[PDB]
Amino acid sequence: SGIGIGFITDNIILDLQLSAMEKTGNGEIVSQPKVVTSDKETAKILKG
Amino acid sequence: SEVPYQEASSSGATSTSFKEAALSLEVTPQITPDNRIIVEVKVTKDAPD
Repeated sequence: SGIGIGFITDNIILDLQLSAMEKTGNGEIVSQPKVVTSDKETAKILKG
Repeated sequence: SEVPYQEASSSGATSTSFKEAALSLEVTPQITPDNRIIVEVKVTKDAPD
């Protein structure tokens, strides 16, 4: 990904590189399940 | 369709299990006068893995 190459070869081969990586990842997941339940009773939505 | 699991474990356990990944409605409706129902309903969708 990130390589900065300085090369001499003709006079001498002298290689000087600054190799840097910056990675950015953002993941956002927003899920909303709605369940209709009796009162004081259990009801269950399961999505899997 | 009925997704099984066949664990055939010689020394006494033959888990020839199966379970149907079927759409289904299992309903126990109670009918109240104004054309209404309080129903215990299992509404399941499942599917082979």
